[PDB]
Amino acid sequence: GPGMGASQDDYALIHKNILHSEDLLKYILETSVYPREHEQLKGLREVTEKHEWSSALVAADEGLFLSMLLKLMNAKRTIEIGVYTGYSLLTTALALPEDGKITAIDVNKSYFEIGLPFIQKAGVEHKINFIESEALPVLDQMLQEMKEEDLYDFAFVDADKPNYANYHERLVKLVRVGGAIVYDNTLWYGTVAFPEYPGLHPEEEECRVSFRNLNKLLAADPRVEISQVSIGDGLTICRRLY
Amino acid sequence: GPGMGASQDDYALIHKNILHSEDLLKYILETSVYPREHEQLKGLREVTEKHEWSSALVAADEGLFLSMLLKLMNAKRTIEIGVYTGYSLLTTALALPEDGKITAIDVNKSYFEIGLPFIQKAGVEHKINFIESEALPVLDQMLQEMKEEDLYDFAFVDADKPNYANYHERLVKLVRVGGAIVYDNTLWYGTVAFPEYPGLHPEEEECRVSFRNLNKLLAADPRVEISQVSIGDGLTICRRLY
Ligand SMILES: Nc1ncnc2c1ncn2[C@@H]1O[C@H](CSCC[C@H](N)C(=O)O)[C@@H](O)[C@H]1O
Ligand SMILES: Nc1ncnc2c1ncn2[C@@H]1O[C@H](CSCC[C@H](N)C(=O)O)[C@@H](O)[C@H]1O
Ligand SMILES: [Mg+2]
Ligand SMILES: [Mg+2]
Repeated sequence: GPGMGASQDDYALIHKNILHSEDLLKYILETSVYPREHEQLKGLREVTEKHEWSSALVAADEGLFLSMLLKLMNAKRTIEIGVYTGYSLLTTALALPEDGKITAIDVNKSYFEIGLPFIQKAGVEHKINFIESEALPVLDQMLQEMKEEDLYDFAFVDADKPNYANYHERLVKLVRVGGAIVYDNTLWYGTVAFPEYPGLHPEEEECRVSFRNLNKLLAADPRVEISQVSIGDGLTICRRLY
Repeated sequence: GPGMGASQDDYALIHKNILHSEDLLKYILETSVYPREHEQLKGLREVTEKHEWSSALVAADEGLFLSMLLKLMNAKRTIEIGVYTGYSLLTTALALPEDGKITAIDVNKSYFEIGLPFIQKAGVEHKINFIESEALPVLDQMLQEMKEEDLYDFAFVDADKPNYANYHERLVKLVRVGGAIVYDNTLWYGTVAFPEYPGLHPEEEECRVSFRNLNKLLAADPRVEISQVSIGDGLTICRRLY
């Protein structure tokens, strides 16, 4: 629509961190992440750092954490909403068993094709079913076709932030009981801690209010148990109770 | 020497945090933690906040995360090293199924008896086997007696920080394959990011050096896969590979 530009350069928050020490974040990456990062994940991350929407790339220390959660809960079938160049997708495919299956949804296939060569070299492309679409229609169609035996073990939500609450209503019905839903960026550069935050691009302000709404909603939702973790840009782990 | 003894008043790092601001940490606790905190946990926390070593009390948001970790991996047998007043121990007991069993080890039972009224009121004292002892002799005796049927699903290490590497050699054999070992305070107030750090208490400087060595050791240990998480004072999750 007509109006102002919504490029990455038009944002204000991209360089802000939720950790107060830039030396600490680099320590975590250099000490505990990069030595454990897959060769193809390193290649995908380095090309993505050059991309015009590099700020959306999931943090590498969060990637190792998502892989740990997948292995500890022995997830076999997952769904990812918001693929971009596919770092968390490749992280998920490497963590799942050899017969693991992933449904990856993103409106932009061109982003996915940048990281697909690294996904192929890692030899886990067969686990991924990419759907070039808006997520909400795909989710709604799934609820009409999904049976209880094929419910997802794990869901990673990382697409358009203001739509998280809408995705939530479908995903607690598409994720198995005891499964996990992980919402990315639920701390939104730390701006969620304030009733008002000046200097924001209108889209960043929308997610500040939408995440402040979502965090209250998730803390009051009886269908799930939650855990908000201050890793990366913040994330909220949801475990379905019924 | 003789006197009033050791106080956390003599430590330099008690008022530090890894997050960007105190407001961000306060937002997480009030939005995402306190409405999800068991009443007996809040009672245990509020008494412990007035104790003379309240700086060692595990963070409340980290507690909910350990609970989520125990539930997603369906842990049944766990072991805790360092109980203090028992906030993480209570968080563990409430997360495990009704037939869950915990081996809790601490040198000080007087700290544990501060929290045992809350554990009993929660109705989960039957899951706990407290052992007042130094942890290393107990673990060593476990390795001569334990069989494969008694291996632990989960281990939480939160005791004397310089002994973590020694605990690691025992716990990679006491935790089952695919089980989790979680080491607390592996970021040590952010001091691990620096090769030198001024004005630390000798014990505080002792743990900065030991944690910089342990973080390098865990990242190179081929027996486990790791994930360092910037929650609370930083923790490292280790999943046993073989
Ligand atoms: N309505 C929508 N439905 C599905 N995907 C959407 C969407 N709106 C935006 N997206 C996609 O969601 C992505 C968010 S960036 C996600 C980053 C990725 N998960 C990683 O690990 O790095 C963008 O690529 C964008 O194309
Ligand atoms: N060598 C040792 N062996 C076993 N426990 C020890 C120990 N040295 C110290 N400890 C215990 O480890 C505890 C560390 S404080 C632990 C905090 C607690 N886990 C929580 O959830 O808040 C102290 O209470 C101390 O009594
Ligand atoms: Mg994200
Ligand atoms: Mg601790």
